Amino acid sequence: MIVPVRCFSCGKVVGDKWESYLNLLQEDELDEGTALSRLGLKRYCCRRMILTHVDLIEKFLRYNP
Amino acid sequence: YNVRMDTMANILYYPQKPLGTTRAMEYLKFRELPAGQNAIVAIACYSGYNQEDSMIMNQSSIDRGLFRSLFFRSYMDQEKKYGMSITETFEKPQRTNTLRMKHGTYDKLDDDGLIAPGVRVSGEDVIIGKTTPISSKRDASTPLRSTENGIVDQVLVTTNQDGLKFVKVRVRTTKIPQIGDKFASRHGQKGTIGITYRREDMPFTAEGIVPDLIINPHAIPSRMTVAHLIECLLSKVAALSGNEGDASPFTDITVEGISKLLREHGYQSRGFEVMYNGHTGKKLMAQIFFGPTYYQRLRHMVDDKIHARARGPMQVLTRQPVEGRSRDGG
Amino acid sequence: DESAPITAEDSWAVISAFFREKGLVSQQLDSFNQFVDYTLQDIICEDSTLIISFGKIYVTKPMVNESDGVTHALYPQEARLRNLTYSSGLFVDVKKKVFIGRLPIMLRSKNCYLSEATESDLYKLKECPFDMGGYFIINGSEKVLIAQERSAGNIVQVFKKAAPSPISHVAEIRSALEKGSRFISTLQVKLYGREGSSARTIKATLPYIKQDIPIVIIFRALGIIPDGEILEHICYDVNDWQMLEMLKPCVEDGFVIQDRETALDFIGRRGTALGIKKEKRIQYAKDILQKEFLPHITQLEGFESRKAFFLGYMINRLLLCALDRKDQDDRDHFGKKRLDLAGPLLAQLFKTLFKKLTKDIFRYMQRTVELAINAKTITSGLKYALATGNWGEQKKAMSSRAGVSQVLNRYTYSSTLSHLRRTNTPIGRDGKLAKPRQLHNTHWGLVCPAETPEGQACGLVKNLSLMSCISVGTDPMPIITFLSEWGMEPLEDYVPHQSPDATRVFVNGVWHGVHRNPARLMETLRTLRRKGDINPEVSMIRDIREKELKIFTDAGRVYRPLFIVEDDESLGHKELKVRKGHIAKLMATEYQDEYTWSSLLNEGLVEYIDAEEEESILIAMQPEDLEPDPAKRIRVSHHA
Amino acid sequence: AELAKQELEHMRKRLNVDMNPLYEIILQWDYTRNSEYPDDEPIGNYSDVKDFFNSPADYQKVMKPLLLLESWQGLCSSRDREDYKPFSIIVGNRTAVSDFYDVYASVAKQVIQDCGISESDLIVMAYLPDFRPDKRLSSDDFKKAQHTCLAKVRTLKNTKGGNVDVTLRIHRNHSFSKFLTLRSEIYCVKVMQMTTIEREYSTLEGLEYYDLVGQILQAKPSPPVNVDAAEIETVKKSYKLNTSQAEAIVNSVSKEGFSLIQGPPGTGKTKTILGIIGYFLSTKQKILICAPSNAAVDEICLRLKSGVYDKQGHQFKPQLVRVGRSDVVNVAIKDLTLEELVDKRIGDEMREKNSVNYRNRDLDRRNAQAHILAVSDIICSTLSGSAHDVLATMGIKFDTVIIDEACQCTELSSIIPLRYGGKRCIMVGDPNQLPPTVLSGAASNFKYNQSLFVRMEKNSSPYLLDVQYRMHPSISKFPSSEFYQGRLKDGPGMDILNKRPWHQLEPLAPYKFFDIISGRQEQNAKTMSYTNMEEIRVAIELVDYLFRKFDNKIDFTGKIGIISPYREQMQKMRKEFARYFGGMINKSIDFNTIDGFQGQEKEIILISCVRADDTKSSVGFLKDFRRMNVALTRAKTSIWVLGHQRSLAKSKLWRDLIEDAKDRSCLAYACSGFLDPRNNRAQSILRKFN
Amino acid sequence: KYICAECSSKLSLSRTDAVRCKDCGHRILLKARTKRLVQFEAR
Amino acid sequence: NTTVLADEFIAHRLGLIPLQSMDIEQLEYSRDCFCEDHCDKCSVVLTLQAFGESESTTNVYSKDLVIVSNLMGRNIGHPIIQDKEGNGVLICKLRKGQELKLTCVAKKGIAKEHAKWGPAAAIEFEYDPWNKLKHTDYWYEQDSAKEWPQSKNCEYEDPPNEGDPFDYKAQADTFYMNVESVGSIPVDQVVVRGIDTLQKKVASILLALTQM
RNA sequence: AGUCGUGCGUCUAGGAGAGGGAACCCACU
Ligand SMILES: [Zn+2]
Ligand SMILES: [Zn+2]
Ligand SMILES: [Zn+2]
Repeated sequence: MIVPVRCFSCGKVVGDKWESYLNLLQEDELDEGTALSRLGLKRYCCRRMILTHVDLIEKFLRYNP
Repeated sequence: YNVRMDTMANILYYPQKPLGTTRAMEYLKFRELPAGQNAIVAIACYSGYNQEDSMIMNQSSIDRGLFRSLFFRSYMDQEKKYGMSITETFEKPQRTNTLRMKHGTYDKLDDDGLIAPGVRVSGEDVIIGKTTPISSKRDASTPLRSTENGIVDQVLVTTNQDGLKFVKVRVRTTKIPQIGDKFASRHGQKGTIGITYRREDMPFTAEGIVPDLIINPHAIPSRMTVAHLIECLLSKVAALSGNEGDASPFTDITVEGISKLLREHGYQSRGFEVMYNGHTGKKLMAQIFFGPTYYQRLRHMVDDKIHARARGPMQVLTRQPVEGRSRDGG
Repeated sequence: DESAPITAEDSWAVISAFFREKGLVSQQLDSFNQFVDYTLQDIICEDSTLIISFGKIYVTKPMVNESDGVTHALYPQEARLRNLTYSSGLFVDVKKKVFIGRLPIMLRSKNCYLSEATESDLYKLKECPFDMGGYFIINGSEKVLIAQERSAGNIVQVFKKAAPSPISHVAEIRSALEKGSRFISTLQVKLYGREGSSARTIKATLPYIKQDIPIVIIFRALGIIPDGEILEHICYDVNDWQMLEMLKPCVEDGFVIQDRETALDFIGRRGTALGIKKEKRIQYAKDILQKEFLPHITQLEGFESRKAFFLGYMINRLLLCALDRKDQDDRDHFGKKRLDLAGPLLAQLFKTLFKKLTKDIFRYMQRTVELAINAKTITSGLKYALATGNWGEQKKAMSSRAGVSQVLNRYTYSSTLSHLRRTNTPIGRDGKLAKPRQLHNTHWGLVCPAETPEGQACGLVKNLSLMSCISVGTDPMPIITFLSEWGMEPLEDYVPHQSPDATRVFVNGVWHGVHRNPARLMETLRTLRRKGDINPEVSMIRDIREKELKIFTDAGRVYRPLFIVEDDESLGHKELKVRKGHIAKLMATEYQDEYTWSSLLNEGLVEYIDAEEEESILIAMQPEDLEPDPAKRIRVSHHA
Repeated sequence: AELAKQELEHMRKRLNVDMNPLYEIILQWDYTRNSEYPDDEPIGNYSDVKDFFNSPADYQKVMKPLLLLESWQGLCSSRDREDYKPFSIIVGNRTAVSDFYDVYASVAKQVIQDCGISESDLIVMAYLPDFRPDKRLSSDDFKKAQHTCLAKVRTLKNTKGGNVDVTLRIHRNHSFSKFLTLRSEIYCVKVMQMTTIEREYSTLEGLEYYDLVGQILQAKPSPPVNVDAAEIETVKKSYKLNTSQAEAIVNSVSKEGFSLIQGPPGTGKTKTILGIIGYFLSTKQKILICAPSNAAVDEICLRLKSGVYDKQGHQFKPQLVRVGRSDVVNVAIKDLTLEELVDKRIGDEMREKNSVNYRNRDLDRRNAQAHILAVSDIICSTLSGSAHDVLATMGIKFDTVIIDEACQCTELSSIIPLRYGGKRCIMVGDPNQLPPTVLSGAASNFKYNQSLFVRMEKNSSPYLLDVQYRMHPSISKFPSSEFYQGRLKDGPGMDILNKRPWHQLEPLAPYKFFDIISGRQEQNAKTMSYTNMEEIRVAIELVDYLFRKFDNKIDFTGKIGIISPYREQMQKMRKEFARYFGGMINKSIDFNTIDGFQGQEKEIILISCVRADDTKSSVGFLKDFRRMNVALTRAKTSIWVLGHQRSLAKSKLWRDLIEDAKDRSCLAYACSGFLDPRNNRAQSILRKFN
Repeated sequence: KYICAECSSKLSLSRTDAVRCKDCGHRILLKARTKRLVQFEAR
Repeated sequence: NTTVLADEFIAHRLGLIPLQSMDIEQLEYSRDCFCEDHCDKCSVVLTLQAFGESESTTNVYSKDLVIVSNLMGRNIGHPIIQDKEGNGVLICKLRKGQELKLTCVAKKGIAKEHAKWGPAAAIEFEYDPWNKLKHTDYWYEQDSAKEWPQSKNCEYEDPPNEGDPFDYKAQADTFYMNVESVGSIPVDQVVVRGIDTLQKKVASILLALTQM
């Protein structure tokens, strides 16, 4: 549903930058790797945590309830 | 799934798309509805609990949101009429004129006879309170599963095709990975967790990365599963570069190209990474194959696969133990 | 640029178009749509006459008739929540409209609300857009009908027999009507006597005749009295004396019969039912020979020579197999197998229930010596059929072959997709015969080599590949008319002795006639099919070695799309019809959402190929590999 | 049917426009900011009001910045000119609404009652730890406060102990929320009411669903439709109107859509409205009359109370509903107000019974008001009041919408009443009159002050009312020659006015221009308003002379009105008149600004000009021709113009007026003690200036 | 005591009463969450 | 709670939300102090309130949490905000009619009981960049040096010389440690508190030995 | 360049438990 609060591997907080990640991908039209590096994700654990996430919360909210 | 009252539904807490996805997955829309998560796998025999294809999963990751699942079970009840002018009633039994009473606690039932969402139910607690008049009445409640428990998620009441009152109660439970739970990669490897280690005990790489999973190397040779290592390498390359990797069967790319890209990303070409013992910090004598890989939590879980009997109910026909753990069999 | 070669990567774009045009559940939805559109009307018309008459059948949108309430539109979500049956009522006009029952409606069909619903509409209805439908909501439970594999009919299959058994080779054909009143007619002709038995006799088991009769008597009854004519029909090339030598005992034993009446009497001798052979039994035997013997080829007495020619062809194939010049037929080949989807199964269930209702109303009318249609008879029957999976004419039946309908699995989206596209084999899960369980080479491109259950069901339950579709069926009459008008000589005028070279044209297993210029006819048929005049699902196969042309239009045939390669090119090297311009148009259409897979089919860029046709074509691995750092996998050289 | 469903959906959307974007935009502003614009964005974003709008999106994009600028200017004006009573509140739990924070605070009932805080009031909050409890908190501290945050009142719930729970909505991203800790004292002061701004924004957003959206965007009135002259003559005879007025009314009613009627003052504008209403009623069809100010609505209601004649000549009095508060509306209109009509129509067990009785009374009042509105035929109100929540809840379509003083109201205000499915619109206004009220000069620079009626007049010429009766022909001469470019004809009473006297005497004439030879004006820094003593002395002398001439022969009760461009000058004149004449000035003489005096007519009008110093070539408000036309047209018999000769002569329009007066011999040199022969200094100055 | 699937409006119906929504013809009639205090832990 | 999510799911998400813990030492464990339940002396109480509107989804962040208990002038329990926008950690999304209303009680604890208390995300620890101690046998196919890139810390130590023999007396030393903090505690305070905890554990062991 | 129209609302505190066979299908070691 929502981006995980902390990285599973190390525990770094990654939920703050999900909106920033989307803005960089859309507003700045930057590639995935460049946006992730700008956000400040060095270890590939957080990189795959952010990149591999899927926003199912929006799809669930598409329904009336 | 919130509105779907399926008999048994399993929802992954944090679905993740694989780092290496075949080009046919988008047509199948697997990326939109992934079934699994990308976990950092180390192919090593660290503590000896991953033998026989078993695996070691990080306890810190488990409690931090790794492979957590939601299990929804729906119970349906009807007031089917046995004889005209006689029908069942959904009401809380009061012990008056009732001869069939079970161990299920009826306090959770409200005046209407149905537990509202947010009510703790376990064991044989009655979920639906139904009584059939007899000619004063006999209890016909639907007790909760003995081996399953959780918080009731939703309750709905409607009318059947013939107009009889019908009730459907969906109960939701949170299941966390345990040692007995079964997981599997995308290459036919099935493993049961042997031990859960915190992030401190598990070995860490030169960059401080602690794997979420540890798999014994002996699973690779006998099974001839060379594709798992290539998938792990491709996932590492994709994560380092940030671009999703193409893992289609007959892709032009080869292992050498992936290794060259990984080397360009400042890592060992073949994916081996120096790791340190978490118990003492000593560097491991042999380097450890390391990297992300996609895994799936199979429905087979020990919680629902554990049974024990001690002078339980016996079949009337043969006076022998009944069959089925759910029915307290032997 | 526009006509420049095409790379392997660009092909993926085309694949995308396919999934946009058809999707992962295209086969079931198309089968159900064609069923509800045409097969229901055909079944109604077949039994419309009664001693009363049914003009047309209409299907409304799904609705629920709640007791002490007003009927209202019913949606799949409401049906699942309330455990209601997602079915639409059927209205049939009766003359000297009546509600005959409720037909279950498959999701994403042409008679469901979600069909004409956008993503916002689907969300407003609490329906997941990712859901592909393709199932039936019965009592709330989601049931999917698994494709049933059967041996293709109207085809002669020749199989050897074990040495202990006196029979040597048996050629069997499962004749059945392709339009209506379907009934299984398994006609088997057996060659008695093993090698060196000195008794090379052939006997055909005529339906309802327990005692096998020599083929000579059958030919005499048909009308071919002269022995030379029988031999010419059996053997086309008089040069081959081996066939005549092998058939000599057959004619020697059949020489006793010389008159049609005697042959009919002899055929009628067996299976006596208190009748007089000379009195109203010759007509009975003639009617049996007209209908029971090879019903598929025709059902009229105007031209009975087609049956004789087909029997001669069957005997020729049997003799070729016995002489070892022709390889024994294999059952595992998909060219001889048909996968019946929900379409044919629902058609059979309907036919049966409608026949039962017709009998019931006839009895009611008989009782009313001086309306009242029991609609439940059909609705309840269909509900039971889709509930327990027992596919039988009645509940009491114990041989209903359960397992046809299975609860749809929704553990994960991939599981649901696999289940919706699953196939089942009627062969019992028991036994230890590995041959049927093994996947034949014909499964390439039609059945997933890897996806299959492990255990008893292994090798029986099959899952179709991504780019695999099941033919929904089409009327062959236009093809027959085109062949007749184009120059196909009638089978009646066939003169094999004066026509040494001629290609037999088979349509749905019917030997309509022969053609002298097979190459031109085949090229014209391919051009018409590529242009779009003829439905692409039809499969046309030309075999030069046997000099035989086969055309198949029956449903249940598995086919896949492939690019067409033609030598016409400025460079001169073999190249595909699809070029960069078509890919650019497809990409532009995708970005806009004009030019879709339908346009590709119409232009002839992509052609559907079935299992049978693959035996007469060469397929390249990649668009540009076979046409023109030791890390890359070794690639087979382009010898061809 | 499908069309009915679409119409219902459009009406619901128009009547249920979300205000969240407006709150988000407004709350981001800084109260302490002192600038011509709410933000520092480039000036290029603002664009002038285009005559033609390609699509509703472009119209909304052009209008929204202007509305925001007007709101910011109004906020600044409320902050500076007005100082509301500050109060203090205790912070509570915060609810994270979509892009907003709702804070629940407990306040004393007496404090909010004294302050006057309602559910639709905007406030500014601040934290002042060093604020002394005894210090007199004022808006100056809020302006100079380091931290301030705008908030919107959402709900006011009263509870035992005299405790009012207030839900304040603030911007989520605003940093001031870090100071909103539990049990924290926050000093809040009201700024202004957002009801009008919210209604304007809702109308702007919903303009897409308006039936007349295309006409508004194009601003092209529907083509005139020919009508038979016999019908026009019959209507004129039946209603006793003028030929031109009858023709204009018939043409406007015949055509469906926007109708333009240009009624100069004194041309029976109220009479024209009455005739239009009577003609429409003669031909249920609810009619909604909307006026910019409550005074116009009260006047229309008073005129309607007398009844309107039909074609048959049978006078009738349709039920009239006034949508307005009793305090703001005129006393005579109290009976016609909805509340009074509803009251006339109507005519812990104890706690539960009392609560049930109160709920029953509320339900009965709601039913009574709904029934009155449904049965009512004429609904008179203001442009802002036309969007009252009761009318929106009723959802009753108004086929005919009449707009008064179309040139005195903004486009958004004029379009507000159209939300109720307005198919026929009749706008009446004179462009030469005062322009629509605007708080920002920058907004005026972007043509924001320009109203829709102005564009409609530019696209097509309205039906100007040529005939005037109250206005003296000499008075209307110059405005007709210049302001109206002709097309004005004096009525039969050119010189048969009832107020014959004080005209024969040479000193007093229907039109005069008494300039001042010398005059010095002092400007006050606090008010920035010029004040001159020569003008006041001349006016006092003239009034005293007029009273002496006719002290007892004729009573000047409500017949003399002195108007000056500047508020400070008018206040000084009132103070001097009270000091000298005494209490008689309360009724005999009326003192008010020219803009405020609009809508009032008196026999004698004294237009006093404050601009006297010639050091600065700037003219000011006197340059505008509309203000001069308004000032001149409010007189009936006598006009006394006071002002320095050179300063007025600097302006082109005033120079032309002076030249015309000289041609008509209406120029007479005046100074202190002009009518005082004892003061030889005045006579000597007059002789020297000759 | 009960809410509508579509209208999402309280009904508070009693025994021996129709289970159909008063506002609309839909009769899913979902029930609101229990008023009893509920506590959860992140473990 | 009426959001599409589940109560357990949102509770788990909230648990992982970092909270200010600079004055954690002043705070006492709930299991230690004699209190009925979550007294202000051993717990921090926050309230989360939110709901959607007409057509704008309501995003719940860490900053939405409002402290309700009395901290007695202690800068503890404040949600940690580090993103440039300042919104914080996204918690959930509410649609029109979806009301979220809950209370959160935070207790003092260690990461051993649950990873949510982890003050450091990744703690990189390295030593002996050049293979001087022979602790690791680099896996090589053509050349060990070429296959394995030199570590960043290698520049801080003299490269080995093939001329000299292996130093069997050498021991691990010069450990390069990089500590990253989630945000609850600064890295300097993180290391200081780790040292303090280790010293306290050793002192407790000594006290137990003396007592026994 | 010195002034201005527009909006809001009126009643609220009393002890204890015991039970479904057959058939079909999916799936695990
Ligand atoms: Zn990480
Ligand atoms: Zn409802
Ligand atoms: Zn405590």
